[PDB]
Amino acid sequence: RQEGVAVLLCVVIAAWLDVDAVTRVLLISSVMLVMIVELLNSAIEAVVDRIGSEYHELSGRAKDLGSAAVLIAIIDAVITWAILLWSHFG
Amino acid sequence: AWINEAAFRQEGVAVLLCVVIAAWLDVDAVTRVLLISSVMLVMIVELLNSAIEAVVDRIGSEYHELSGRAKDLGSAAVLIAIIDAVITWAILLWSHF
Amino acid sequence: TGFTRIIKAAGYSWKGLRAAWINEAAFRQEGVAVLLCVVIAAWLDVDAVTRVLLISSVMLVMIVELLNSAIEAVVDRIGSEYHELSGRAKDLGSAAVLIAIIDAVITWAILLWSHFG
Ligand SMILES: CCCCCCCC/C=C\CCCCCC(=O)OC[C@@H](O)CO
Ligand SMILES: CCCCCCCC/C=C\CCCCCC(=O)OC[C@@H](O)CO
Ligand SMILES: CCCCCCCC/C=C\CCCCCC(=O)OC[C@@H](O)CO
Ligand SMILES: CCCCCCCC/C=C\CCCCCC(=O)OC[C@H](O)CO
Ligand SMILES: CCCCCCCC/C=C\CCCCCC(=O)OC[C@H](O)CO
Ligand SMILES: CCCCCCCC/C=C\CCCCCC(=O)OC[C@H](O)CO
Ligand SMILES: CCCCCCCC/C=C\CCCCCC(=O)OC[C@H](O)CO
Ligand SMILES: CCCCCCCC/C=C\CCCCCC(=O)OC[C@H](O)CO
Ligand SMILES: CCCCCCCC/C=C\CCCCCC(=O)OC[C@H](O)CO
Repeated sequence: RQEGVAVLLCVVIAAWLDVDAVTRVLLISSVMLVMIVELLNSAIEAVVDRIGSEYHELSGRAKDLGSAAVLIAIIDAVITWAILLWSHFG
Repeated sequence: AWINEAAFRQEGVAVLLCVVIAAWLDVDAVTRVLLISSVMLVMIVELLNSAIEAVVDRIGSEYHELSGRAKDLGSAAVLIAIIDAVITWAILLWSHF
Repeated sequence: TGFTRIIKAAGYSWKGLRAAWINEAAFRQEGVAVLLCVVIAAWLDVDAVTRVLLISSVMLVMIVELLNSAIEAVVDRIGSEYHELSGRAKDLGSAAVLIAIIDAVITWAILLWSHFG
């Protein structure tokens, strides 16, 4: 899974950077949050597919809501990394 | 296709306004990240809760105890996320202002 | 109209917490651990950002625990028979819960170390 590669890289970079414990916790948690939301989104998708492969308005609605959740989580991670790194290198 | 709903617009706008306020506050970087992520988590959780509700409704209109339980548990998640946001903002802005 | 939704959702929420509490010792013990951590964090001599990280990390455990149990309830609602996708939904949801918990433990270990070590 190439999401776990993305994670280890983030952990390494956060480890590699010379920041204090708080910053490192925020950098890493924001990435872990994306992982948690992706997994929950995938669980919901699995349930939707369990019900039927045929299209339905509410199946689409479920999947789109789940995907927006993942998107908000990724945006939060980008913002977190941008803010902490700008401040670290200020 | 869901952004055109009174409930999501109201929740979305509150979160958006909080992110905007946080972007303008004179706080340090760690504080700013915490103010922003705590409200974004409210939105994430609310979206996952609506996702689950949609799957429940997909199954049908016949009531089942577990259908009610799924929706209740999703709402409780949102509630905890909201409390966490209030606690985060209160602790950080008491400290600062 | 925006006030009736709050009262309504609040009621669903309480029923969610109540059902989870009544139905499983493990949930009750988790809730005890969470409440303990929040109380402890609230009384520790640490800066405000550390205090928020200690509290929000255990709250996230509770948030993911509840979303996952919501997913379990839907799966069980559909049927009790074995189905690959049913198993997969629960596997993914449980993985998410475990990540939240491990992150909480590590967050607490790091911050309590840095503050004491
Ligand atoms: C600041 C902390 C906020 C909360 C943090 C998360 C805590 C979540 C855990 C538990 C909430 C209470 C659950 C209801 C209690 C309950 O059902 O009692 C049994 C009776 O119902 C029996 O009739
Ligand atoms: C329903 C479950 C509730 C769980 C939480 C119950 C609240 C009590 C929890 C823990 C108490 C143990 C530690 C006490 C030590 C103490 O007196 O320290 C005071 C000083 O540190 C103040 O500076
Ligand atoms: C919801 C009910 C609240 C009831 C609250 C009852 C009082 C609880 C107070 C403190 C909990 C113990 C942990 C903090 C103790 C402390 O300062 O430790 C500093 C270090 O030397 C050791 O970690
Ligand atoms: C949807 C639109 C998003 C567009 C994004 C891509 C474009 C950004 C390109 C270059 C950066 C220019 C230099 C700006 C540096 C910058 O942002 O600095 C922060 C402060 O310096 C912190 O204090
Ligand atoms: C001088 C300092 C001024 C400080 C101004 C503070 C304004 C924000 C207040 C509380 C915390 C954020 C709100 C947390 C709850 C939240 O975002 O709820 C969304 C919807 O209500 C439900 O989706
Ligand atoms: C949720 C809706 C709330 C609606 C009412 C909101 C009222 C305005 C409050 C705060 C704005 C920020 C004010 C402080 C700006 C601030 O800290 O500025 C310092 C430096 O000048 C920055 O460089
Ligand atoms: C979606 C792409 C996001 C791309 C990034 C947008 C982030 C915007 C947030 C806040 C503005 C604050 C800008 C300053 C950030 C920063 O690190 O400031 C040092 C301390 O915040 C105060 O000393
Ligand atoms: C539906 C929402 C329910 C949620 C209810 C929340 C009530 C307020 C909680 C905590 C703030 C008290 C903060 C006062 C003491 C204080 O200054 O704490 C900050 C410090 O800066 C930390 O170090
Ligand atoms: C249902 C919601 C229940 C909410 C439960 C959790 C509430 C945590 C609040 C405060 C902890 C901090 C206590 C005060 C810390 C403190 O002294 O901060 C100021 C100093 O002056 C800074 O130097």
